[PDB]
This record gives sequence, C-alpha cells and structure tokens, in this order.
Amino acid sequence: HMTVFDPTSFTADLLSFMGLGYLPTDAWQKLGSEAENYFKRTPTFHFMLGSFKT
Amino acid sequence: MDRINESHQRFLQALMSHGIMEGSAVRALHRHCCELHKVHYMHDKLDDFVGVLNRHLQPLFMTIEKGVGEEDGLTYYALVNRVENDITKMASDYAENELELFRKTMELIILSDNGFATSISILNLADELQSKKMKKKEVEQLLQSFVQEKWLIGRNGEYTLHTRCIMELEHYIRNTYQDVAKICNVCRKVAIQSQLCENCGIPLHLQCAGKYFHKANPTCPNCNESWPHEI
Amino acid sequence: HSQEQVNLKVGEVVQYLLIKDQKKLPIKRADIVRSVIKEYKDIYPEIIHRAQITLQQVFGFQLEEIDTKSHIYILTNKLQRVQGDGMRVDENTSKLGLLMVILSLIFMKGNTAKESAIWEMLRRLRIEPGEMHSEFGDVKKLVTEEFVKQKYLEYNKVPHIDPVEYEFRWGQRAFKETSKMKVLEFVSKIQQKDPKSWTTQYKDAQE
Ligand SMILES: [Zn+2]
Ligand SMILES: [Zn+2]
Repeated sequence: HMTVFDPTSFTADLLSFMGLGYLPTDAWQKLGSEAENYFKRTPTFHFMLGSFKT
Repeated sequence: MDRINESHQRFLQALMSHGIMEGSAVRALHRHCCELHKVHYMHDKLDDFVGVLNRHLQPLFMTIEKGVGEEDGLTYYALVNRVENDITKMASDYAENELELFRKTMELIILSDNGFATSISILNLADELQSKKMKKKEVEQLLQSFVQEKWLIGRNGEYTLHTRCIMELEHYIRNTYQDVAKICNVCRKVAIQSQLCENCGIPLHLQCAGKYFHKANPTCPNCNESWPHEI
Repeated sequence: HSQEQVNLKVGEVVQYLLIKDQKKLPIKRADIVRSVIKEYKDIYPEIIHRAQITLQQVFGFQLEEIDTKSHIYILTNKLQRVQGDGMRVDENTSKLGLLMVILSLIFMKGNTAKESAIWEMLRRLRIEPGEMHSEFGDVKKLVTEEFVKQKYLEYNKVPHIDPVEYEFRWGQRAFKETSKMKVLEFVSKIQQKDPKSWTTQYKDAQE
C-alpha cells in the first residue's frame, strides 16, 4: 500500500492558496513568497558602475 | 568594533535584494535583524552597525552609502559598487546596446534643465545608437526594467535618475561629464534636479535653495542677480 | 607571493563569485582558477578557501559543490529564510513558486515526472507551454531551459521511446537549496495535511 499523490487535488488547493472567478494579480508572488521559506537561496549583487564595456 | 555576526549578514542580504532602502525602513530592518539573531538591539548604534559591514565590504569594492533624495529629502542607504574592472564588466543584467541607451539617457538627463528625459527623447536616442537597433516595444520594456531595478525613476512617461543611481554614479558623473554635470553651488555634490540661475546658470539643489535662501530679496551666490525661483 | 597581492586576489575571487551568481548559473572551479587566480594558481586552494571564508563571514553565504566530477559551485544561504526577513519580493519570487510546484509533482510521484504530466498539471494553473504568460512569458523556455541551466531541474530524453519524449527530475541545485522533507512540508501545508499523512513520501524524504 502506497500513499498515492493526487495532482488534481493539489492544483485545486494551490489555486485556493493563491486566491481563487480569476486569479489575483499577485497570485504567483504569493505562492513564491511561501516557497522561499523552504529554500536556502541567496540574494544576488547588482550594480551599474563598472558594468559598461567599456 | 563588534565582530560581524548574523544580524549584520541578514541586514546585508536584505539590502542586497533591495539595492536601496529609505532610512526609516533601514532602522526597522536593523532592529528586526537583531531580534532574528538574538543580538542585543541598541537603537543608538546603527552607525556602528553599518560601519562593521563597511569595514568588511571595503576590500570587495562594495560599500553601504547614505544619501538624500532630491525630491523627498529623505535619507537613503544603498549598497553600491566602487570599482570599474574586468570582473565588474562581467555583470549580466543588461546587453551592450541596452547600456548604451542607458548612458545616452543619463547624459540627456544630466544635460536637461529639468532633470527628466521624455519617452520621445529616449526613442530618438535609441534610433541614433550605433549598436544593434531596438524597436519601440523593446525600448519600453527596457525602461520598465530600469525602473523596476531602481536605476531610473519614471513619472508620466518622463524619467530621471533614481537616488540609487546618483549614489552609485556620483563620482563617475563628476568625472565623465565634468563639462556639463550640475555641481550644486552650496553642497558641491551632483544635482540632477535643481534650481538654476537664469542669468549665470549655476545650480542649487531644491533642498539647498530652501536652506541657503531661508530672505526677502534673495540673490544668486555667483552673479548676485535676484533669484528668480520660489524658495 | 606577497600577502598584499594574495589578499587582492581573494577579493577578486569574491567579486567574481557574486557576479557569476547573478543568474544562478553554476560556477566552475576551473573558471575561477583560469579567469581570476591566473599566475597564483599554485596556491589556488588557499585563495578559494579565503574567499569562501569571506562569503561565510560577511554575507552568510555557503559555497557548495554540486558536481564532484566537474567541480562546479553554487552559493547557498546560511541564514534561515523566513517571512519578514527583509528580502525583496520580485519576479524571481514568482518563478520560485512555479519551480516549487514542479519539484512537488516530481518528488510526490516518486522522483521522476514525464514532461506531459507536468504540463497537464500546469494547465490547471492556467499555464500553457505555447502561449505567452502574463507572469512568466515563455514558460516552455523558463521550465525546459532556464531552470535546467540553473540545475534546478534535469530534462532527460526518455530512453528507447521511439517518438522522442522527455521526463524531469530534480537537479543538483534543488538538492542543495531545498530537500525532499522541506518540499513534503510545503505540499502538506498547501493541502492542509500533515507530512506523515504521506507515508510513502515521508519515508523517502527521511532517507
Ligand atoms: Zn546641494
Ligand atoms: Zn547667477
């Protein structure tokens, strides 16, 4: 006996978490902000001075 | 002379992600970083806190600078690069023709009396580029990126340099555009938006004009003609 | 080798690591040594060590090798990412939401998923590989190229299947930046369940 994963139930629950009839404009940002707490991603360093060739 | 610890690292990560932050948000970030990492929060030690970071960032040619917004008079902190070398040229944000257009737009902003470039002026600069040509749609998408990344500030289809851009490029502008960049007669720093003497052309920051002329017959500090603008 | 010139090289390596991380492409040790360390390559282990220590101490960043054979590195976070940690919410935030959904399907279905199964799921989230998306643009390129070059995903031909077909696995960067148990915790949270509800996946995440 294996606990089978239901991808259709999964997308239904994602859409609810994202805000339900259309998706709010911030739906993927909302999901991504939750997802970041499960990753160990580093921010990146960006600048303009010295980026010019040449 | 604190040892750099996780509160400093958390602060630096947040500032790296934002590029620039307003002063009241920075004070709140400092407090939150101390609480998140069990460091005793001292409201009176923000300068020391930033100073710890800057001591360690200095050999990386990075620093956390402070500046004042030309429009709003607010204090900003920005993580800025401080060197031009073979490694910094490996930055991958923008293509060569995109940065050519950025430089020509910056030049027009520096030259302009108002400190803003219009959409049409940027489209005309793009059409004059000697590099691979960009369509109108591509120019509009590039401008939206420059605004999103806080290199430009955009208002009704007009663009000026972001505070972040002035903070990082202050000395680059002074040297690359020494013939044309406005140097405030009061504080001697680059001015993008300014009040100009209409007789002799010298510039003052709007905040510096309010201070210097704070007087019922105000006169230009350079040519002594009466100041035409409102204080 | 003067200590001044070695110090300067260490700083250059740190700068190079930060700049080459800008789009989360992995960084080859051989490129650090060739392009930056140059005539100091006889002491490259010391120089990369000192750069690694600087990134740990100043930034809270960890250098990690994700391929032992080609010696390619990434930078991961030593600080726990939390709600309210001060980090900017931007377009890379939205991309991580999409990636997490894909990683979830792959892991929950036994650590491999056919490309067809991934697009079938994503269609219910109003994503189509061939239509520009209001958030992600070219999602076919984002999922099959960008995520793959970042090593978040593997994109592999299904062997011996005569009409060419592709399947997805987690990439080396996913195994270093997240974990099976963390993804199980995300899936459980979304579906208002406990991680131990998924007995099979829970055991896989423990080993
Ligand atoms: Zn001034
Ligand atoms: Zn005058």
